Amino acid sequence: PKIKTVRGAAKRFKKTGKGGFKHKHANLRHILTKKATKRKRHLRPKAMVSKGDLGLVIACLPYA
Amino acid sequence: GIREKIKLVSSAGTGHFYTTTKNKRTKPEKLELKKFDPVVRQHVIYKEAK
Amino acid sequence: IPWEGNYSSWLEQKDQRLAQEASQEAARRKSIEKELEWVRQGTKGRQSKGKARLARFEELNSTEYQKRNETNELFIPPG
Amino acid sequence: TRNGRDSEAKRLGVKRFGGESVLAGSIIVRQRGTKFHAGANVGCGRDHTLFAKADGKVKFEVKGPKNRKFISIEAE
Amino acid sequence: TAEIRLSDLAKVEGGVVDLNTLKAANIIGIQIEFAKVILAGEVTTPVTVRGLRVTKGARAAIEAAGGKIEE
RNA sequence: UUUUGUAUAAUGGGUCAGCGACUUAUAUUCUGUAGCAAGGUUAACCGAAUAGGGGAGCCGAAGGGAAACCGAGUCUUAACU
RNA sequence: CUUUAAUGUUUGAUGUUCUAACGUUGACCCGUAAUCCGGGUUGCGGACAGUGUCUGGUGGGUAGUUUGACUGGGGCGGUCUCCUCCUAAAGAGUAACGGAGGAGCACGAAGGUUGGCUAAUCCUGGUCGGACAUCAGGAGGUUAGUGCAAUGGCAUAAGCCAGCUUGACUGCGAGCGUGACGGCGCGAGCAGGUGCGAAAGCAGGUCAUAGUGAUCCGGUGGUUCUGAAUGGAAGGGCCAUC
Ligand SMILES: [Mg+2]
Ligand SMILES: [Mg+2]
Ligand SMILES: [Mg+2]
Ligand SMILES: [Mg+2]
Ligand SMILES: [Mg+2]
Ligand SMILES: [Mg+2]
Ligand SMILES: [Mg+2]
Ligand SMILES: [Mg+2]
Ligand SMILES: [Mg+2]
Ligand SMILES: [Mg+2]
Ligand SMILES: [Mg+2]
Ligand SMILES: [Mg+2]
Ligand SMILES: [Mg+2]
Ligand SMILES: [Mg+2]
Ligand SMILES: [Mg+2]
Ligand SMILES: [Mg+2]
Ligand SMILES: [Mg+2]
Ligand SMILES: [Mg+2]
Ligand SMILES: [Mg+2]
Ligand SMILES: [Mg+2]
Ligand SMILES: [Mg+2]
Repeated sequence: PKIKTVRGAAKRFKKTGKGGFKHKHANLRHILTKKATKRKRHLRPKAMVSKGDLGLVIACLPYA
Repeated sequence: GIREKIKLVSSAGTGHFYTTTKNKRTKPEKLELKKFDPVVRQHVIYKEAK
Repeated sequence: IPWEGNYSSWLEQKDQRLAQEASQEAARRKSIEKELEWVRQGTKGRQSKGKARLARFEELNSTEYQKRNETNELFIPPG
Repeated sequence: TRNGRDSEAKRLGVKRFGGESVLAGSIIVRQRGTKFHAGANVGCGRDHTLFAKADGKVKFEVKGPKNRKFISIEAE
Repeated sequence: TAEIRLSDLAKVEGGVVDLNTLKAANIIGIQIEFAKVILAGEVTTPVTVRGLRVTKGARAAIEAAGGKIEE
């Protein structure tokens, strides 16, 4: 049987040119008024997954 | 807590608004300031809204 | 509250409503005393004490609006 | 027992010491008050943190009529 | 939609490049409707692209060999 | 065997002989080795059939962006030194 | 067009009457040599009762489960996130049901500039007035003050007093600090507009450190980015926000 991908993860990480994964920053969904504009704008661009958590992601998306 | 969120709608007709907290009890008067509107790229007057 | 009739008929219904609300208030007060005594009682061994009962008592601590201005005799300082 | 709570450590202190070559913008000291005042070629943030304003060498000095410690960056 | 390498234009047909003549040489999928020619390979022959969306960089390379890009 | 730690008065075993526990499809990643090499390889199936056909298809040679889209660049942005 | 006053007239409700649906665990006859069942006459009810679908109430009668952790054994008691000091051994970090205190905010000015000013306490004199109110001059030297705990700061004031004000701006960001990660913090400088000042300049909130909550699901504005034959639309996506 082919490995079933974790469908939740395929909605949050996208592969890149070299082999790293790109994800979206958290803390940008709701009650933001207390957050400084500097903090809001620094979370807008998409980030890349760190070193420690890379192992747990390749497990979830074998085919991606 | 007695300060409740308000939004400062713009006055250039575009859809753009800031948000802040205002004491609706001791300041019943509405706010209006001069803020930047990045749609028309000008310093226009921002009036108080819902 | 919509009432169909005249002022004289509606005034009695208004008074009845106030009397019933005061009676229900007193009943709720007495219930709160009775449950507070049980909350403050002991434990009697290694037994329950009823977390569900505690939650019910905590829920029973609600609030109601006293009639905003049942204003009474004003003040006039003679000179 | 009533007490028994505490706050996370804020990790303040001197991050770069004397004679250390820094790059522009690097933090020199994380501060609560102003124990170290801003000399030439350094800044002062809202958190009273002293950040480098030009790459060089860190130099602690005691200039001033009240003997208050100053940090300034030599240009190298 | 599918990419097209520049080098792939040498395996197509007697000169014309088109959606049907691209997929008749197993360069693109059968159900690929749109395509775009990319500066990735090298060409020498005078290929005439029938209808496609060759880029700005690759257009200056097709005509260099002697091609023609019409619609 | 389990433990910080056992001659331990902690566990197991009366003794011999026979049996008794990391395996098997499929899929994916890495390593070694072998074949070809900007190419590599077939599946079902056909077949006097471990040959030979079958290139449907899969991976790779191009990336960026949520997407249209652009393209060795792209996204952000009114625009980037 | 206005009030109503009538007779027709459709519908709705509340009733009374009837017989033909339906009930009969009333009587008689037949199948039949059968207190079952069926059929036929005859009464008694009768559009009720009863059953089917939908629906509100009740329902431990029955069934499926839940009922946290730390803990000088468990239970009872206390506690669970954030800030300040000490323990903490002169970098950073460092435990216990160790020793002491706070937070779940506030402010369209208590924010930004430009001007100006500098406290607590004590003494002498003086109308009501004293131990202490306001005035005068001497010692004084921060024992003062900070919007709210404590520590570190503050005279160039970060404390006090006024003018004009909205930078409590939009897009970015060299480079660093701290985290296992999620994340959090500091930031010169660049571009577009802006306030204060004669300018040099300062301003991307408040002397700093607490004043908080991921994801999912959904709500409200903007944007043809997408739109399942095509044109639209619904629904998604992106930005702002709840
Ligand atoms: Mg959103
Ligand atoms: Mg093919
Ligand atoms: Mg061991
Ligand atoms: Mg033991
Ligand atoms: Mg021994
Ligand atoms: Mg033994
Ligand atoms: Mg023995
Ligand atoms: Mg045992
Ligand atoms: Mg034994
Ligand atoms: Mg691509
Ligand atoms: Mg039960
Ligand atoms: Mg079960
Ligand atoms: Mg326990
Ligand atoms: Mg030490
Ligand atoms: Mg230390
Ligand atoms: Mg202030
Ligand atoms: Mg000043
Ligand atoms: Mg100030
Ligand atoms: Mg403060
Ligand atoms: Mg359509
Ligand atoms: Mg939408």
